Amino acid sequence: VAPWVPPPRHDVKVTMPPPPGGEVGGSYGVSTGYSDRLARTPYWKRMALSTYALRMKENETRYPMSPHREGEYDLRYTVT
Amino acid sequence: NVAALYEFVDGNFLNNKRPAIPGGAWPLESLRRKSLADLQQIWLSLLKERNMLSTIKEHYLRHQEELGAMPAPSRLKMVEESMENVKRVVKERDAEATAEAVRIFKERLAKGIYRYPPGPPPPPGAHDPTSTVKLVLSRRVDEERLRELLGRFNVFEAHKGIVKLTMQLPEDVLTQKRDAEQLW
Amino acid sequence: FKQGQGMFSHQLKRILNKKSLHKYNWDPLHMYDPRKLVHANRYVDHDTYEEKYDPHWEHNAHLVPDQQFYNIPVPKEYKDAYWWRDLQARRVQCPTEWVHFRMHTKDKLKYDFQDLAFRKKFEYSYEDVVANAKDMCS
Amino acid sequence: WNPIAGKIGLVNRKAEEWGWPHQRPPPTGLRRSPEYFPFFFSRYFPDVEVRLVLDSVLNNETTRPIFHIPQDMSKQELVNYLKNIYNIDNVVRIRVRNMRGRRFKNEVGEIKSLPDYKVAVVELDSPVSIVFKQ
Amino acid sequence: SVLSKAVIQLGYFPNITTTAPRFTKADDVPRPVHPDEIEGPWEVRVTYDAKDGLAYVQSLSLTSIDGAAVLSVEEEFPAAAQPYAAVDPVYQEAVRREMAQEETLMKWPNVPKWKYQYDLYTKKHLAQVVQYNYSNVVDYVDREVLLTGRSVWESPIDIDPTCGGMKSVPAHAKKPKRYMTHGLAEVGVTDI
Amino acid sequence: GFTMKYKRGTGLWDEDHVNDFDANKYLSARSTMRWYYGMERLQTRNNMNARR
Amino acid sequence: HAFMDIAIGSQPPHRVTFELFTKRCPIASENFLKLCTGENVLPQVSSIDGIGEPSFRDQFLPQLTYRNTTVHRVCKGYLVQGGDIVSGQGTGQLSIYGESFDAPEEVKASKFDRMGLLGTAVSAPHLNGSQFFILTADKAPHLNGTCICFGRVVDGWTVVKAIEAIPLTAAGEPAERVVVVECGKL
Amino acid sequence: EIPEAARTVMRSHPLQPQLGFVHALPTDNRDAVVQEWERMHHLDWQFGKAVYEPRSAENERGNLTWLREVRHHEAREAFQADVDSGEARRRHMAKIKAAAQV
Amino acid sequence: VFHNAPSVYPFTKPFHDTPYDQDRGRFDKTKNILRENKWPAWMDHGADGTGFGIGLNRTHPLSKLRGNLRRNPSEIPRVLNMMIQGVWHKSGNKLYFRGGKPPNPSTHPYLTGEPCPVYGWKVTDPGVIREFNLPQPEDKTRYKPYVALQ
Amino acid sequence: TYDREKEMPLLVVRRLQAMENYFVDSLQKSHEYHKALQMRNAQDMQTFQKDVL
Repeated sequence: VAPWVPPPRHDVKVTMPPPPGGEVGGSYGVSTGYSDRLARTPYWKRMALSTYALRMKENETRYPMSPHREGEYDLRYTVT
Repeated sequence: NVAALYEFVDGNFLNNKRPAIPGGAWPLESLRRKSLADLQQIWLSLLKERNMLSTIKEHYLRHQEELGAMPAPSRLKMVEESMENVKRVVKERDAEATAEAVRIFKERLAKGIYRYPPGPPPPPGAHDPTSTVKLVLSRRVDEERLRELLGRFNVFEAHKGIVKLTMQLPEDVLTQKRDAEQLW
Repeated sequence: FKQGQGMFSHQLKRILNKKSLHKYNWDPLHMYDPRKLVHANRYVDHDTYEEKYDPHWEHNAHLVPDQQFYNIPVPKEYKDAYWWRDLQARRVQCPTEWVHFRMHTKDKLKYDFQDLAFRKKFEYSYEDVVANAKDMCS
Repeated sequence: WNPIAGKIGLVNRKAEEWGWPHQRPPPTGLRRSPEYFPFFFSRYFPDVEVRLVLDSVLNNETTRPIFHIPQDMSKQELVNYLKNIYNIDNVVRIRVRNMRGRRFKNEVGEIKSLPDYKVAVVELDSPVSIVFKQ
Repeated sequence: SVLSKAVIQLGYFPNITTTAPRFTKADDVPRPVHPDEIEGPWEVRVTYDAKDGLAYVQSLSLTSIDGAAVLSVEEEFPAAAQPYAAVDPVYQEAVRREMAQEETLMKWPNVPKWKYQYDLYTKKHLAQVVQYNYSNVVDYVDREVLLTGRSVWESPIDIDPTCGGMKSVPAHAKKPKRYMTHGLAEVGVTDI
Repeated sequence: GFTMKYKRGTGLWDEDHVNDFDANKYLSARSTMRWYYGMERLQTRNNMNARR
Repeated sequence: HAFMDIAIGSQPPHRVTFELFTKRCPIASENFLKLCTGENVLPQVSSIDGIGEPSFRDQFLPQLTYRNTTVHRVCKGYLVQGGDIVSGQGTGQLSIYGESFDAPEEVKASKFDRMGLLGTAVSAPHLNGSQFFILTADKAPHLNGTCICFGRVVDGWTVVKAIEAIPLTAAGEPAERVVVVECGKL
Repeated sequence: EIPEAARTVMRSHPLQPQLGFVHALPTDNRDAVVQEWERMHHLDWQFGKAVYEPRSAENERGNLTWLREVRHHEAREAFQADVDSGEARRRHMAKIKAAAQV
Repeated sequence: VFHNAPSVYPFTKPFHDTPYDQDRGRFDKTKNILRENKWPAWMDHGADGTGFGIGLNRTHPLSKLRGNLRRNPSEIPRVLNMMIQGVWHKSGNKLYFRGGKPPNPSTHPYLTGEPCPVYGWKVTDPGVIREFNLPQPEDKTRYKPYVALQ
Repeated sequence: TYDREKEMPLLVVRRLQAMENYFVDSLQKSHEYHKALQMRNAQDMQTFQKDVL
């Protein structure tokens, strides 16, 4: 039984999912991160807490590389 | 007593009378009218009948032939179904009795008036050595851009003396933004 | 000459199919007791000889979960010794042969599968799929 | 009796103890207390069926009237019961069996076995009797 | 038949006409205030590890954070009456222990709300549903009323349509709302 | 696998490019109401599925 | 009125006169007299029938007097708590009324706004025992509905303000043992 | 037993000790025999174990974690020099004047 | 999967064969050690020679007393062997189950107290012995079982 | 005869007393576990202060 299921690892950004586990330090094997904090807050909420100048800083695509595991390719774009 | 075992057994069956059907189980709106002190006095009377009917029906069961079925067999249906009525009326009182107790005790938790090594806890504002400022900004600015600026300048730690900076939006805005997102 | 063809061998082959209760008792961190770390990195004050209330500590604290405790707080430096319990609390609490409905079908997409937490993602209701696709006039 | 604990039987217990999917649980302190409702509905509103067999207490005088008490009424409770509910104050020895509830085939055909009970032949001091006028 | 209850206007696709909008051209439509054009006052709460916050943060005398034009530097004072029970591990561990026991009770026997085996458990044939609840009562009343003549409505032996299966299916179970069902029960037809 | 998914809605009516082998010679009064209501369902059952 | 002599280790006793609010709060205050007045005595020896028939043997059991007790929890600048007949470490509560007692009128109607006030020490409002505490910090607003204020020290405040200045050893206890030599009535 | 005159030194002194680490140490609690049967030989410093005897002084040569901070300290005395003179307040007051006109 | 032990290939593999060992599993045999059982000794082997205390002692939740009616998966193998086999004490008399109708451990009255040699039982807790204590209304306001009509 | 303004305040007493008497029974089980440590942090600045001299 899990009282207080922990929150996702790196959920710290207001309008994009947390990076997948493993990349943050966790279990590999899944590509796409997801955090129920983000998906529940309605869209306007996610657009309230953030200004356009900010989303362009967390939209930010570090395409092949991974922003967290410095020097290694992002593990949501590899074959697995 | 000798005659005490007579309240185990029905009066009519001893007296060969055609037994009379019941009047009716206890109604609910008339039950909650009754305090708890007597809700058991009206319970043992349901009790001392469900015994006084069962001992009859197992007697008619033991001699199915000589006596046949138990006369007025719906009585025992109207005593169990009346027991459940008392069961759900106390369960009503012992709902709010509980819910008012949990509402108190759960505001003594955050009150902190408990302490095992029995005594009065230390004063409330002694432990916190913290000061909080509600800085209000027109536009949003990035968090770490605040932590660099409004943070202390004397302490050589990445936390820069500032325990935790948190941007928030007043609920008058979280709706002033909510509709102007809808009317848009 | 076997023995015991009787009824007890006729129940004990039928009542024992009853599925006992399962509680995912996750592993006990014996050697690394997590709750004895609330006292790590605490300025002892030289008056009451107890831990001073550090307001920062709770921010460098990594709440390691538990079953008999909501979320034990441990300082950040000692977080990695509990790497298995943070992988067992995020887990789904049943042998995933019971929740194989989620892993092979097209629920592979409609579900969070991070470290075997087979929990549904967000999913609009049908009152909304049309509320969001008519308001666009699509 | 099947000893193996079933999952559902706990869930069906909660939904009547406290509205399970809807009403949050009572704090574990209250549940460990004689003020928990099923321990409170018991300490004040018992639910027992001490039925008396009459075939041994009929016109023939008896010093040993026989009862039936639920399987989980021990001896010293049957004393407490008759003492405080039926005013019976003379019980020196109780003698207790346990009987498999009666079984039979209903006219349809399913074996409809009644619940089991517990013959408890109490032994009163001064004999008791019942009269039946025909 | 809710086929006939339909009212047709043009007969073909846009069955019921679509009335005209308000304005001639789109650029004549009043533009609203876009929710990003709002920039309502962001109240950011800073908390130091010192009692000298309010007097310090004003020493800077903020006037802008490149977009801010700070509107007010009020002091929250949220340390007011903080019980020692907020920092004491001996206490907070007693409460956070309590949260678990009252939370594993809510989730531990995780029995699904509904699953299509339930309507196989709670349902039975007629052959067995009666076997699980039958007395000779059901045909004494058939001899009873035929002579005595008391018109009875309800069922003497109370029915159990679940055939005892309710102690294999949790009491909080409920068929979810089925969407776009493949039936004709919604299109109530009376002639075909 | 690959099943010509670019043809599901690209037919001229609702009953086209949907492989339904389960047919019959004479579909009766309510088996025809059941049929027409069926094609559109698995045409809107599919869509709002794929929209959600 | 009532007194109490305080022995700070190797230092002499000193009378602490308590004016018990016997008027507003009877129970918890009369709990203090019976505890200070040395009202419960049970001297026995095993040989002469102490063990055989009576089976009382409750004199190997918390004795229900403040004689020879301690002053354990002393929070400097705040108060000086002490007095327990069950556990030396400050835990556990004993009373005239069994394990403890709650008095509904006597708990809600409490207000700790004077210095030198004398209250009970609770683990919770439903629990009041021999454990008292003498308030040294002047005001105590957070102590309103928690415990009972059944009296105040009327004089001899020198010690409750000299006890408070006694250093804490490692154990959160006073460095030197403050002992309650002998109590009584005034 | 500590004096008073030296006591006020360790209080006002800037750098204070964290002093909770002894608990982080891993526990080997079990039956004393099954715990000590394993140390049948020098299984002591072996396999991630260490006989932790509380140490009051540290060797300063090659001790990374000691030089890893004696520089971090000498980087704290250097930063502390500003706040003494006041070039910190300036260099901090130069941000808000960089972050005001923008 | 024999080698679920602390990996130590060139050293001695402590405990290796001894009772307290790794690489033998958890729900294994060879766990006579773990003889520590919460149930009191006297109810798994009688308080005296005649196997007095022997049986399955269900207990009330509130009662601090511990009984051996477990239903853990590790304990049902012996709780059936009490209900179907019964115990044949080494004194010659068959214990808890000796005849036909196998007992129902879950419909036993609750364990009220450990046995003593001098008397039978030290009744360690009476809070398990229900004493039906409903007042008999012979004073006023008579209450029949069920109510009257309009 | 029901007197809710008098008998519920009798019941709430019994439920609340039933919780407070457990919450401090839980405050034991954590204090018996912790005060064994708080002194191990006190007995380790009694000696630090000693070693400064």
